[PDB]
Amino acid sequence: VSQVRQNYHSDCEAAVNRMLNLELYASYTYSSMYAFFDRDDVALHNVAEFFKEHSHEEREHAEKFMKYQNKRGGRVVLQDIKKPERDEWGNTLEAMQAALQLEKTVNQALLDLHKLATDKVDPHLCDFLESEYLEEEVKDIKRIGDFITNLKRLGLPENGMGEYLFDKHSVK
Amino acid sequence: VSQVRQNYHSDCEAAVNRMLNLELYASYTYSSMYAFFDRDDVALHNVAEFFKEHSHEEREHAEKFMKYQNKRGGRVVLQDIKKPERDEWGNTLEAMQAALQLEKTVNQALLDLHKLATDKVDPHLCDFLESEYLEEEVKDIKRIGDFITNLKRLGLPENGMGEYLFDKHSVK
Amino acid sequence: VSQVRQNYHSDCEAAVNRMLNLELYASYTYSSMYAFFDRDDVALHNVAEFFKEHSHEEREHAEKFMKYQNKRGGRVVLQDIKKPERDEWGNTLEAMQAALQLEKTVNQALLDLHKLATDKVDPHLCDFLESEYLEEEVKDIKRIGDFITNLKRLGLPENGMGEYLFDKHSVK
Amino acid sequence: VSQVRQNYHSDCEAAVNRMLNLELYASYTYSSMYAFFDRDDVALHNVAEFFKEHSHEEREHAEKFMKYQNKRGGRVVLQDIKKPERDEWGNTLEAMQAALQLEKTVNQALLDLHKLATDKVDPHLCDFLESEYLEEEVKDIKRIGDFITNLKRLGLPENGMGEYLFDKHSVK
Ligand SMILES: [Cl-]
Ligand SMILES: [Cl-]
Ligand SMILES: [Cl-]
Ligand SMILES: [Cl-]
Ligand SMILES: [Cl-]
Ligand SMILES: [Cl-]
Ligand SMILES: [Cl-]
Ligand SMILES: [Cl-]
Ligand SMILES: [Cl-]
Ligand SMILES: [Cl-]
Ligand SMILES: [Cl-]
Ligand SMILES: [Cl-]
Ligand SMILES: [Cl-]
Ligand SMILES: [Cl-]
Ligand SMILES: [Co+2]
Ligand SMILES: [Co+2]
Ligand SMILES: [Co+2]
Ligand SMILES: [Co+2]
Ligand SMILES: [Co+2]
Ligand SMILES: [Co+2]
Ligand SMILES: [Co+2]
Ligand SMILES: [Co+2]
Ligand SMILES: [Co+2]
Ligand SMILES: [Co+2]
Ligand SMILES: [Co+2]
Ligand SMILES: [Co+2]
Ligand SMILES: [Co+2]
Ligand SMILES: [Co+2]
Ligand SMILES: [Co+2]
Ligand SMILES: [Co+2]
Ligand SMILES: [Co+2]
Ligand SMILES: [Co+2]
Ligand SMILES: [Co+2]
Ligand SMILES: [Co+2]
Ligand SMILES: [Co+2]
Ligand SMILES: [Co+2]
Ligand SMILES: [Co+2]
Ligand SMILES: [Co+2]
Ligand SMILES: [Co+2]
Ligand SMILES: [Co+2]
Ligand SMILES: [Co+2]
Ligand SMILES: [Co+2]
Ligand SMILES: [Co+2]
Ligand SMILES: [Co+2]
Ligand SMILES: [Mg+2]
Ligand SMILES: [Mg+2]
Ligand SMILES: [Mg+2]
Ligand SMILES: [Mg+2]
Ligand SMILES: [Mg+2]
Ligand SMILES: [Mg+2]
Ligand SMILES: [Mg+2]
Ligand SMILES: [Mg+2]
Ligand SMILES: [Mg+2]
Ligand SMILES: [Mg+2]
Ligand SMILES: [Mg+2]
Ligand SMILES: [Mg+2]
Ligand SMILES: [Mg+2]
Ligand SMILES: [Mg+2]
Ligand SMILES: [Mg+2]
Ligand SMILES: [Mg+2]
Ligand SMILES: [Mg+2]
Ligand SMILES: [Mg+2]
Ligand SMILES: [Mg+2]
Ligand SMILES: [Mg+2]
Repeated sequence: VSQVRQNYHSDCEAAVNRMLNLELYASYTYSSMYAFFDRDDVALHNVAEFFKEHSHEEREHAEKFMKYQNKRGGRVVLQDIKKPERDEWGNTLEAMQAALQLEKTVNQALLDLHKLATDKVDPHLCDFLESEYLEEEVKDIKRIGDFITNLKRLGLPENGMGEYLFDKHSVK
Repeated sequence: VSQVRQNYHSDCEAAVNRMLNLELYASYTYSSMYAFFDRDDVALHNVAEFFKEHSHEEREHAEKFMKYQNKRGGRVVLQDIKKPERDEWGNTLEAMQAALQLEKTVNQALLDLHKLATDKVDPHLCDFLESEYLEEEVKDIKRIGDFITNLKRLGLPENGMGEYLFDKHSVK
Repeated sequence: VSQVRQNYHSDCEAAVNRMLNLELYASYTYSSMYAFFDRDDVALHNVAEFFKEHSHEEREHAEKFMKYQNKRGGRVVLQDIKKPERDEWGNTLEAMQAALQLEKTVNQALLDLHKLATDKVDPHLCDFLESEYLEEEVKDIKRIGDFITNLKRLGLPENGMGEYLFDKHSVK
Repeated sequence: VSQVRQNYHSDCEAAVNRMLNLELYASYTYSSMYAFFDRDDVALHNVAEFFKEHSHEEREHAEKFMKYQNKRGGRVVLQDIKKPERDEWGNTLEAMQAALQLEKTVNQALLDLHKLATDKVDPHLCDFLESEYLEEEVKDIKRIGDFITNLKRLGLPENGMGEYLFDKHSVK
């Protein structure tokens, strides 16, 4: 084993690799949403840019796991980044709903990794998750839920005027 | 077809999607190189950061194709991003050799897309490739080739001192 | 022939004159749109100013062809600038639709001139078109298409509220 | 008991005193390394200064435990600070190896104190360790491991040139 490795369970190392992959997967999904809202027949640029920014953030989430792995003396092992579930995302409401579910998936994985770290008595990994991931997730989930509520209030999916208004006044 | 689409062949649209995927693939390979050189048993941080920067640049290459696709009225279609060919990259020389070959692969794909664009009489796509991709590729290939020459001169792979010296004085 | 003229085909020279005229024609059409949206019974000033700006840009497009002609040793030959197709432009959606079609007409002419330049083996004229015209056209067409999509989403032509909202939040 | 003391187990109080002593011990070891590399027959001043800085940091680690003890209403109890294990440290590689082991010892003690705090249901002490100690330890261990790898690559212990080069280009 690595000269630096101390108190780092094989199962945690593997789970960190799987989490890295899921962050990459989330990033790629958000990229797809960006491209959809930039289509000439969709054309919601502030929405598009929201998703582009999220994609970038998710990729940074992934990079932080790679650095973490090396710091602990684990070994980064990459897998394919699966394409997103959909090719097209309907409208702002459908997309935000999909983002909520994605975030909930990511959050569940983070919470599961925290339970594993707890079980293996790895306080450093617990602290990393709590200090760099769990609160950011809660905030993001809240933001997306708030957006969904407002999209529904605006009459989505049917009310195009409402969709326009959201792009112009929310997504800031 | 899209209201914006004009002089944009289906075959070019598809080839742009495939190129997008290859840029993503290149990005991911460079990320793997970064992680390898950041290992505690490798520990060539300037080398690592070179590859991290390249990864970031390649992802920007990919994003520019997505924007291009939408601007022309094509439709972005994503595929899985295949994991890199290797899990570990040997040493600085082996990695740089692999990067040269990757770049040559990417460049060939760009040149093939330019030939297709030429065949389909798409000057806008030709100009995009020439103005945003082909020269950047030539420069990168030259830089990597120069590095290889210097790594060989330094005695790689056997000469660890030489490898150290490269990390400390080249990769700027 | 001119002392400066080199590799400049008579057919390209003539086509440059015709293109100059079409740019002037486009400019004049946009001026008409400006005046329509400034009417007291139309009164969409941000829309009006969008079209005024476009008119100005198109006139600059024309001037650049005159300079080009002289630089190559061709001779500028002017024709009448035909009045626009319509005297009145309906509403924002109808106008944007007409602008899309105008731009597509202009773009087609530019692409046809590029094919002619290619046929006559005139790389300088190809480069001029690619570097000064073709990308600006793609961007403009995309912008107008995006606007159309949003006008439709807003309920045009029937939804006056939607038209108002567009003038106040798009056309920036 | 102290008027301030709440949820602070006698066993944790004692363990904090023992940890304080170990931080002092680590500091003193690093001072010894500093003095060794400053010898006229060793003369690796950047190496020396690395160890001097570490000594200073370790003493600050100790002071933070004294403050912690008082904040919780425990009582600081000091013991002798044992002299370092060695009087002379061989060379840069041997010293870095000894530092790695020292850090691993300190880290193990911190992790053991965290387990005790967990067992006694003391979240404040857990948080203190996680927020002020555990990550700093991981970073330091990684840094030292990286140095070891590079010293080995440089040919230590035999390659004096390599040792010189390390002092002049690493230890920044
Ligand atoms: Cl371990
Ligand atoms: Cl294990
Ligand atoms: Cl967080
Ligand atoms: Cl409003
Ligand atoms: Cl087409
Ligand atoms: Cl086609
Ligand atoms: Cl380029
Ligand atoms: Cl040197
Ligand atoms: Cl001529
Ligand atoms: Cl001629
Ligand atoms: Cl242009
Ligand atoms: Cl108590
Ligand atoms: Cl007690
Ligand atoms: Cl810390
Ligand atoms: Co469509
Ligand atoms: Co933007
Ligand atoms: Co994430
Ligand atoms: Co990054
Ligand atoms: Co997220
Ligand atoms: Co966030
Ligand atoms: Co408003
Ligand atoms: Co190893
Ligand atoms: Co760095
Ligand atoms: Co690239
Ligand atoms: Co980007
Ligand atoms: Co590249
Ligand atoms: Co480059
Ligand atoms: Co030097
Ligand atoms: Co009237
Ligand atoms: Co005005
Ligand atoms: Co024009
Ligand atoms: Co002018
Ligand atoms: Co125009
Ligand atoms: Co060309
Ligand atoms: Co060019
Ligand atoms: Co324009
Ligand atoms: Co002596
Ligand atoms: Co000094
Ligand atoms: Co310490
Ligand atoms: Co102090
Ligand atoms: Co320490
Ligand atoms: Co905890
Ligand atoms: Co905490
Ligand atoms: Co430190
Ligand atoms: Mg080893
Ligand atoms: Mg394992
Ligand atoms: Mg699949
Ligand atoms: Mg926090
Ligand atoms: Mg909020
Ligand atoms: Mg349509
Ligand atoms: Mg097709
Ligand atoms: Mg495979
Ligand atoms: Mg260039
Ligand atoms: Mg150079
Ligand atoms: Mg003459
Ligand atoms: Mg003639
Ligand atoms: Mg007439
Ligand atoms: Mg250009
Ligand atoms: Mg836009
Ligand atoms: Mg008292
Ligand atoms: Mg006691
Ligand atoms: Mg003794
Ligand atoms: Mg912290
Ligand atoms: Mg470092």
